[PDB]
Amino acid sequence: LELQEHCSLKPYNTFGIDVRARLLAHARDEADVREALALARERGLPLLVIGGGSNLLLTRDVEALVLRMASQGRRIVSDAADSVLVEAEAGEAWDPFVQWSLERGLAGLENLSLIPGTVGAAPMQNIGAYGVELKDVFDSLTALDRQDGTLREFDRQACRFGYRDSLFKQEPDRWLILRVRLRLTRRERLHLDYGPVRQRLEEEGIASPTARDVSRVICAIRREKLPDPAVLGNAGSFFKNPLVDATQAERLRQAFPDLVGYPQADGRLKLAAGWLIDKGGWKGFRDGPVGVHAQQALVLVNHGGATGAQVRALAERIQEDVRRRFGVELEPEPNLY
Ligand SMILES: Cc1cc2nc3c(=O)[nH]c(=O)nc-3n(C[C@H](O)[C@H](O)[C@H](O)COP(=O)(O)OP(=O)(O)OC[C@H]3O[C@@H](n4cnc5c(N)ncnc54)[C@H](O)[C@@H]3O)c2cc1C
Ligand SMILES: O=C(O)c1cnn(-c2ccccc2)c1C(F)(F)F
Repeated sequence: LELQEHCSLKPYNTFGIDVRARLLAHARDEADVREALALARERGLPLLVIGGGSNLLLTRDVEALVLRMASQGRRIVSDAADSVLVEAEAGEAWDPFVQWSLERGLAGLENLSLIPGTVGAAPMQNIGAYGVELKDVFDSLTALDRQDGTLREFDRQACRFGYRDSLFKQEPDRWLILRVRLRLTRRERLHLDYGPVRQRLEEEGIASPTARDVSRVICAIRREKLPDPAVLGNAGSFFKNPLVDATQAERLRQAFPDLVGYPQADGRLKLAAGWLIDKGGWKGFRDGPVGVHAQQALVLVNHGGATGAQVRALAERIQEDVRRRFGVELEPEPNLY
């Protein structure tokens, strides 16, 4: 289990927060998972599940058994020609899993290229980028019920996916995701809305891009645009794009013509949270070891040595400021512990 007592979690979270865990364990299959659960209950410690720690804000030492999800395995479950059911263990790194699928001639994940973290965590916040969400390709997952240690299958409906949401984020600490099955395709027409990805592919002379072509562009753009936690600690975008009803939307639009929004299919307008933050004057803000990125206004950052409490406090000031200015509450994307 590679059990360690009073272990620094600093290399295990992309924010780079240095808090200690009472017990740190690395799980490399379901047996290790069941063992750690027995251990946590034996020692009367809660169990905190961690993947790549890239959606995690740790604010204090962790009096719990921290289980690092490191199980390995990727496989084609069944080939149906135009679609292919693939399966990966929870501890599989997400982006190497995307590449594994693309090397196999499968499409569906290319817009989710270069997202950090693990396969296991991906259903929890319904990972999404470039107009694609995990739920678009999701077939099923196997999860351990942490109430009674049974195994349950969740199909797409049972997962109650939502924008950066899922049953598992709503019922926290209840389900331990062990492996995830996705339906990828071959020979589908690549649907790409106007934007920088499509523009770069046109520049490369590519009017019918393969999934691999799309993935190469999106990797390049993300490596150009998004701070790397390796250099500057962060958990990606800190806030979700908030929705407003047509009432608040027309009022905010009357107060700001430059208001960057997205009209939804249900009639509401999803606001661009980075615009709220930028126009709050927050872009590039720094306060000691924490700050907001000078260009990606959604990315709160640890310049080095920050505590999670310092990050949370900065997030709270931005939230309160945006509340006080725009009448809009920014929800966080990372999970705070
Ligand atoms: C630079 C950077 C860029 C990012 N870009 C995006 C993006 O474009 N789109 C997007 O959606 N997200 C993005 N993220 C957020 C993060 O990468 C995703 O949310 C990812 O799915 C988190 O996976 P993880 O393994 O690191 O989860 P962790 O951070 O390790 O865990 C996050 C939550 O999931 C729980 N959890 C983890 N594994 C399991 C498991 N097997 N079973 C049950 N619960 C579990 C954890 O308890 C925790 O609550 C980015 C993060 C960073 C640092
Ligand atoms: O929608 C997208 O296409 C997209 C493209 N990059 N990032 C992004 C990811 C992490 C930090 C900041 C931005 C997004 C998203 F997270 F906002 F979702």
